[PDB]
Formats: sequence, structure tokens, C-alpha cells
Amino acid sequence: AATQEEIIAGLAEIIEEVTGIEPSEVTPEKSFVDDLDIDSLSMVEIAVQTEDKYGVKIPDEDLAGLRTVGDVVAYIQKLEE
Amino acid sequence: AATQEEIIAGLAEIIEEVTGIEPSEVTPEKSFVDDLDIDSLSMVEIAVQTEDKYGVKIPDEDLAGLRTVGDVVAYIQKLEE
Amino acid sequence: SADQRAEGDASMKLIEGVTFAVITVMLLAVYRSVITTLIVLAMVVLGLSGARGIVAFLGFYNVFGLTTFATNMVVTLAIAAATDYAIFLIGRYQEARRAGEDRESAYYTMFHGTAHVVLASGLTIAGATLCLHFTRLPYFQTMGVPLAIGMLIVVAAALTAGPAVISVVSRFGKTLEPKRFSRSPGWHRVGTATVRWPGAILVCAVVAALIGLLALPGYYTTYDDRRYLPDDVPANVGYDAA
Amino acid sequence: APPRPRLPWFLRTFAVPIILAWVAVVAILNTVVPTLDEVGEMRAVSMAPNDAPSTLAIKRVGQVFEEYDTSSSVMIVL
Amino acid sequence: DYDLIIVAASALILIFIIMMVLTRAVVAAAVIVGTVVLSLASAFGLSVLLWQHIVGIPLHWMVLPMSVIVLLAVGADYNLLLVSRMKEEIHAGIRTGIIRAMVGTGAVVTAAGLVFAFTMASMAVSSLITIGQVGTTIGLGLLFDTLVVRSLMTPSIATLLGRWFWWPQRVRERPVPSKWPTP
Ligand SMILES: CC(C)(COP(=O)(O)O)[C@@H](O)C(=O)NCCC(=O)NCCS
Ligand SMILES: CC(C)(COP(=O)(O)O)[C@@H](O)C(=O)NCCC(=O)NCCS
Repeated sequence: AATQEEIIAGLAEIIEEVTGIEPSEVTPEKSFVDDLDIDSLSMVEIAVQTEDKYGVKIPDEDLAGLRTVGDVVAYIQKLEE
Repeated sequence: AATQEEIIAGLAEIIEEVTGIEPSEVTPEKSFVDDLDIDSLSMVEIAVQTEDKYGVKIPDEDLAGLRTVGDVVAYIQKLEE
Repeated sequence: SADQRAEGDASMKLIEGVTFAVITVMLLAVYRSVITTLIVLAMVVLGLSGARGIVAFLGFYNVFGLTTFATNMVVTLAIAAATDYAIFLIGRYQEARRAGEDRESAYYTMFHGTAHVVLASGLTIAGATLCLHFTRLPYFQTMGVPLAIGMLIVVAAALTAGPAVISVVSRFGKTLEPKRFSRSPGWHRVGTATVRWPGAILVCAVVAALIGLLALPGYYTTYDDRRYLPDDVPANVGYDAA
Repeated sequence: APPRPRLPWFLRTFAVPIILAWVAVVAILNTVVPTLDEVGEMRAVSMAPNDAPSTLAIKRVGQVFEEYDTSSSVMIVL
Repeated sequence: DYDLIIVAASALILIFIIMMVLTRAVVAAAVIVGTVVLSLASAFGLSVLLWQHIVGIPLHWMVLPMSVIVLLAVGADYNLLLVSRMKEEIHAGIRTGIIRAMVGTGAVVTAAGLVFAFTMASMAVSSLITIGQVGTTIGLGLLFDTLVVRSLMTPSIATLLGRWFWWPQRVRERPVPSKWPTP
């Protein structure tokens, strides 16, 4: 599969493009709502970019559940496995 | 995966809701058409309930093929594997 | 016009009798219980009497004018709405009882599940008829306020005395208990068909609904009221002679 | 104990007074005034509004000719 | 003519507002209103046929608004009852929720609709034929509504729209999949 580091790097690049938050800020223990201050629409944009680049489909209902970067990484790894 | 016992228990509960046949009656050697007297519409209802609860999708063409409870259990296990 | 009003006032008692007979027959067919039918009839009579009483009382003191159409509509609408509310309440209560809950919990489940729906239905009926108050013809306009007040009275009676009657009677023996325990295979089939194949069913339903538009091109109306009256009224006799 | 809501509890606890009050009010209303038929007979409303040009024309003819002031007529046939 | 237009517009707007307030959804209210309007057209067609072509007496000039004002409200009420039950049963999945709601309400709503229709149609025994025409038109409308619009059209539309039927509320189409029970 893909190591957690690779998924974090890809998601950090996408988040940098969407919001402008530097990649060094994105760590797996950060909360999107509070730590990174990312609203739901930005999250669906991240999902669209992820689906169109790495072919990982994340429905909106799951996007509601995801809270921290680690949660998204775990979800992606679960799908990959 | 899931053991045959678990699948049989879940299907027995669903059949109890749809038709009213008690769970003790549902055994893997029972025929839907004759032993349990379940028509095709009841079977598609069972399929809808199964898809909406356990996420197992059973198309109608396959529903035609399935004859006994054991057949449905085998189909579900094959999908799971 | 005078004969039209006279016939409208004359046929009201017969209309009321026939409606009560039909309602009793259908309630007997549905509930299979004489006592349940008597309870529903008592509720309907209370609601109808309240509606007609308040309308007559307000009309007598020149609060608003009246027509024969207004009175007939008031009576029939009151009867129908009262019966519908009784059916809703008792149906939910009996469903809760058949599920397995005891009478106290069944009553509370019935109220929790149908209280808001009955109120909303009554408010829709009251507000719809009240829109007739904004018309220009007096025949339509004089129906708005009376119908609205009657519907409000019927709804208040159904939402307050209805639950009270249900609470009192159910305690005194096996009165509102479900007479015939049976599920709904037909409704199971209809629900499954509507869920599995919605496109085909929707297509068929829409096709069926649009069939009625074929009558539109040939529609026409007339204004001669002697065609809408029996031949024995004095006006029709004079018309024949002329 | 389940927290029963106030409204259904009130309806259940005081059911008999509520039923009696409703019956009494309904009987009083149906007794004080006449029946709906008589009230409807004595409170009928004109079919045509006063804005109607035809009604205005008939009343205008009546007042100009100094004969009548209504707008309704009947015919006697021999 | 003008009164019919006014009555239709005002009644539709008020019913839409009430349904939107009660169901907390816009699309559901729109669906209810549209289905009721379609049933109204079918009712008009059936009544015009039955009277004008069969009996031979055309509809009176004041039948239409009186019939419409009641058909709209009662059809909306029945659809509202079904949708309100659906909203309570929906936590188990949209499709299973719809099936359970239909099984729960069907008999009750059918009995109530039949009672209302046969009460309205019983006005036909009046000496005045205008009242009979109004009653029969409303009765046919409620019959068609109960037997078609509520039974087939409304749940079909609800299934097709899916999560958009409850907009702007957020509703799962299907729940989180569960592990098979251990006996
Ligand atoms: C769009 C979004 C994911 C935003 O969620 P947020 O309120 O958590 O930012 C949420 O509102 C949602 O799922 N809405 C349902 C569909 C929708 O809003 N479509 C856009 C309206 S045109
Ligand atoms: C519905 C069903 C599964 C029932 O089968 P049965 O006759 O074995 O009960 C079967 O008739 C079928 O596949 N029909 C094709 C699609 C269909 O019937 N749709 C409903 C008609 S609106």
C-alpha cells in the first residue's frame, strides 16, 4: 500500500493548493475545524482533488465524520487495503 | 469474514420482520418457495433490507437463482470473500 | 334564485342522514367493532354540532352573511374532517397497541405521533378556505370566514376531546383494542415495488394523471339555473308554461 | 420514570371535566339560537356585487326614470 | 375567472408555507404541492367526463373554485401525513424507511380517504344539482389522490430524489454498514 508519510505529503500539497496552509503545518494530529480552520466546502474541494489525482473517492457523508488529518489518512489506507 | 451462523441470524431477523416467520423456523436447508412459502416480492424486500443494513447488494437476476437459505448464505459469503 | 335557495335548504336533512348512514357502514367495514364505530360516531356528532352551532350563533348576530352553499359545505366538511381526525388518532393508537405497548404507553405514543399532523391538517384546511375571503363574487366571499371558524372548532374539539375520549373508554374494558390482528402484505408489496423500481411506477402514475387533460378541450359551462332544479319547482312550471 | 409531556398528561388526568365542558358548551350553542336553516334563510346575501356594471345599469334606469330602485324583476305569465 | 386564479395562487402559497414549516424541508413541500396539483387536473378531467358526457348536464359555473380549494388542502394533508411518518422511519435508510412508513400508514390513510370521498359524494342526493356536482368532483379528486398520488407517485419521487428530498437538511441515504449479529 502507501505509507502514512506519503499520504500526508499528498494531502498537505492539496491543502496548500486549496487553502494556502503551508505543508509544514499539516501534521496527523491537527483538527480541520480548529487547528487548521478548514470549513466543510474546503474539505469537499480536497476530496474532489484527491479523487481526480489519486483516484480515491470520498463521499460527503464520510467527509462529515472525518475530524483530523490522521482520520483521513486512516480512511484512505482502509480503502487502499 | 462472517460465519454462516451470523448470516443466518441476520437473515432470520430480516425474514421475521418482512413475513412474520419466526427465526427458529429459518434453517439453511429450507426452501423459500415451498418450506417457508416466500414469494418473489418478499424476496426482493429481503434483498432491499439486506442492502440497507449490511451493505450487501443482491440484483434481481441473482434473486431468481437463489432457492434455499443456504444458497443465499453461500452467495453472501462469496461476495464477502 | 328563490327556488334554488329553497331546494338547497330542503335537501340538507336528507344529505345529513345519507352521510351518517354511509359513514356508519364504512366504519363497520373497517373496524369490525360496533363499540369502536359508536365512539367514532360520538366524536363526529360532537364536532359537527359544535361547528354548526358556532356558525349559526355568529350568523344570527349579523357578524357575516350566509348562503345555502356555505351551509351545505360547512356541514359536509365538518363531518368529513371530524371522521378523518378520529380515524387518524384511533389508527395510531391501535398500531401502538398491536406493536405490544400497554394502554398508557400506547396513548402517549398515539399523541406524540399524530398530534402535530392533525393540527397541521386542520390549519391547512382552515387557511385554504379562508382564501375565499379575497374573492369578488359574494357567493365565494361569504364562505371564507364561516368555513374557517367551523374547521377551527372541529380541530380544537378533535385535539382536546378526542384524546380525552380515547383515554376514558380504553380503560373501561377491551374497547379500542385491535379487533382483527393482521399485517399488510399488500402494502408490503406496494412499498417494495415503489422502492425497487421507482422510475417505471412514476412513469405509469404520471401517464395516468395526465389522461384527464383530454376532457379540457370540450369543457363548457352554462348559466341557466332551471336546468339544475327539479321539474316540480314553481319556477320550472312557469318556464314550461311560457 | 419516563418524563411524560405536560399536554397529553393534562388531557388524560382531567378527561371527564373536559368532555363535560365540551358537551355543555355545544348544547348551549345549539340551544340559544335557532337552527342553521332558519339563520341561513334570514341572512341570505345578494348574488351580484354593487360594482357589477349590469346592476348599476338597472339601478340607473330605475332612478333616472323615477320608477324603482331595485335591480331584480320577475315575470308573471297568464 | 379572476376568483379562481386568486384562490389557486393564495391556497398554493399558504399550503407550501405550512408544509415547509412543518417538514423543515423545501423540496418535500414542493413535491407535495406539485403532486397535489397533478391530481387536481386529473380530478377535473374525471368530473367533466362523468357529468358533461355521461349525465348530460354541464358543470355549473361555480363548481371549479369550490372544488379546488378543498382538493388542494386534503391532498396536501394526506401527503403530509405520509411524509411525516417517513421522516420518523428514515434513520434506518431511505428505502427501508419508506417501506416501513407505507406499511404503517397505508391502511389508515386509505380508510380516511375513502370515508372523506364517500362523504363528499353523498351530496349528490340533493335536489340542487350544483351541490351534487361539487360533491362528486371533490369525491373523485380525493379518490384519485388517495389511490394514486399518495400510494405510487409520492414514494417514487422520494426514492428517486434520495437525499435531496430532505434539502436543506442533511440525511444519510443508507446507514453505516453493520457487522452481522452473533447468535
Ligand atoms: C456543502 C456542505 C458539505 C458544507 O458543509 P458545512 O456547513 O459543514 O461547511 C453541506 O452543506 C452539504 O452537504 N449540503 C448538502 C448539499 C448542498 O449543500 N449543495 C449545495 C446547495 S446548491
Ligand atoms: C417483481 C418480480 C421480482 C416478482 O417475481 P415473482 O413473480 O417470482 O414473485 C418479477 O416480476 C420481476 O422481476 N419483474 C420485473 C420488473 C417488475 O415487475 N417491476 C414492477 C412492475 S411496475
